[PDB]
Amino acid sequence: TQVIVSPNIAAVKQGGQQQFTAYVRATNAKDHKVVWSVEGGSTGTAITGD
Amino acid sequence: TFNDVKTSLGITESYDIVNAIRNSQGDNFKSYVPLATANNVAEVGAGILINQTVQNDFITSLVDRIGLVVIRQVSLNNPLKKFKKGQIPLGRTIEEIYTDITKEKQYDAEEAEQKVFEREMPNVKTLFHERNRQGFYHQTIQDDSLKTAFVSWGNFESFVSSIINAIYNSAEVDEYEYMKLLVDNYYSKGLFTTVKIDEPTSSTGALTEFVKKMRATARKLTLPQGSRDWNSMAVRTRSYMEDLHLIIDADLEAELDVDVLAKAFNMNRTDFLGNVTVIDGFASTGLEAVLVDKDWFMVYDNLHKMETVRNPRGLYWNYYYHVWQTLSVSRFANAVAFVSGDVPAVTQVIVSPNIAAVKQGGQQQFTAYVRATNAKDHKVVWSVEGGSTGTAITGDGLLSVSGNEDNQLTVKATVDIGTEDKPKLVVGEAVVSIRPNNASGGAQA
Amino acid sequence: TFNDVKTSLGITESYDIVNAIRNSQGDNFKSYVPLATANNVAEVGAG
Amino acid sequence: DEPTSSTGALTEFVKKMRATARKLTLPQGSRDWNSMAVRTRSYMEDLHL
Repeated sequence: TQVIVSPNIAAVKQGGQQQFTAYVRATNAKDHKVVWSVEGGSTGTAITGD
Repeated sequence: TFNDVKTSLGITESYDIVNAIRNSQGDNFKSYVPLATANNVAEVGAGILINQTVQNDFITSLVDRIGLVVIRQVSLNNPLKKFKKGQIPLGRTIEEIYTDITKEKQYDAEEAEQKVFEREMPNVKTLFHERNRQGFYHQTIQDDSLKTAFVSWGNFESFVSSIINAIYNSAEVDEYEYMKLLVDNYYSKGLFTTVKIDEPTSSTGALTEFVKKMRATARKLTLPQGSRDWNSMAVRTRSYMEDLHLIIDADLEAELDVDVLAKAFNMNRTDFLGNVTVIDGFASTGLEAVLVDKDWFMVYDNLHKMETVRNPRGLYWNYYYHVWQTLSVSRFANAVAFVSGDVPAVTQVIVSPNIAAVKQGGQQQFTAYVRATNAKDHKVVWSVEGGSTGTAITGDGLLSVSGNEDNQLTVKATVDIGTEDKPKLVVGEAVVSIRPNNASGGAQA
Repeated sequence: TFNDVKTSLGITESYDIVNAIRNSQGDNFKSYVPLATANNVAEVGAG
Repeated sequence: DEPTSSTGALTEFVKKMRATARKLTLPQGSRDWNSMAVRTRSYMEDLHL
């Protein structure tokens, strides 16, 4: 029903990096794949998954 | 320092409350039609994640000014703190020694001529608990940059104080959560004595299906002759019923409390035996609850140090909170796993002395207990790893160390649940080393 | 007298709780990701 | 029947034992209930379920 990406706000240095984590609201007894993405970046600036 | 923030950030509308429905109802949402500002509430009523400088409605270029700051604050506690056995200063490992019973011999006077000084060593299991957890908690308080975000002395000390308790709640949560790993570890390893609770082989009327099993198996742990089959070492231990602690899912306590305890004229005949501690439920799949002795937990403290340092160039404090612990689990204590979902047939195979020092040309008897759910009596295949042509094991686990080895052997007890696949082998193992023998050299016959 | 041995001795395990913790970013295990020393608890703690 | 089958087979098992324990601990005992068919009797404090 909801995916909660946890920190919700980052002020990352140019060049530096940041850890994110996503809480998935499974309403049933399963596990669901998370796909991470970054839109609006330059050439580079990727999120690795995870 | 933001822009273009949509106000619908993490929002997955399962339905749009307005445009799908309230404008178009003819139905159950009719009680919201006489409200007129229902669309202003449906826009920003669930909270707003990112603040926006909203100008005033009547006078633009007047900023709308946050006008109440509440500071939420919670204190977390470890419910499992009563499973700790104190502090270990000056030492790293723990030695846990358990002698158990032996097998009787038949009275025979003819064989007693040569066996008066025959030496039959006791069955002793030993168990070592290393210091595991050595971690610290890191926390900065820039006292000077935070005075920006407050205009009240009073919200500034009600925010600095929460970062203090943020350390003391972080430590107490992982102290809850490390001890909850030891259950999910021990089950993953196959070391829990699996008992199904949600397989009612009976007819209808199985509301108390789990209560009759968790009061029988709770009684079986306390029979004065003891039992072999509740430890992961397969030793004949015993519980005294005052030390039986039952860490239970919160989903499962209400199954007891509703389906059993109401409509119970005599609740002492249907309470769970032993002390009951509710957790939220375990990480493991199908694992509902776990019944253990008080001795099953080998949790110990080593440090609790709060240190601090000041940075004069960054105008801040670091806070370091070191918690060092010895987080361990007695394999000698009874520990029963009340599980629900479908399980393997064999969860553990226990090879009996677990270690040995057998001289070249000597021999050693081995026994494999098989922790099996429903008793298909799985056949055991013995094996030796790391030997030469000489050393072999046969039949009911009788090792024959060759005269020509010096290698540290691995004795296996292979049980195959599986079928035409990459099959399911349940292999228990033991370690045999070898003393050298001056066995007169050369050749024979 | 014993000179080299693994510490997972004898243990035949259903699921491995190192790949259960790390390789499930989904659910049921995310409470154990913020543990720092979870390797030396999960691969020792049984004894 | 089988004392796991239903809650009726549980109850009937509770019926047959309070019946049998009374039959044992009647005075004027029976030649039933032992393997020599001795007319013995028993006492309630002596019965052990």
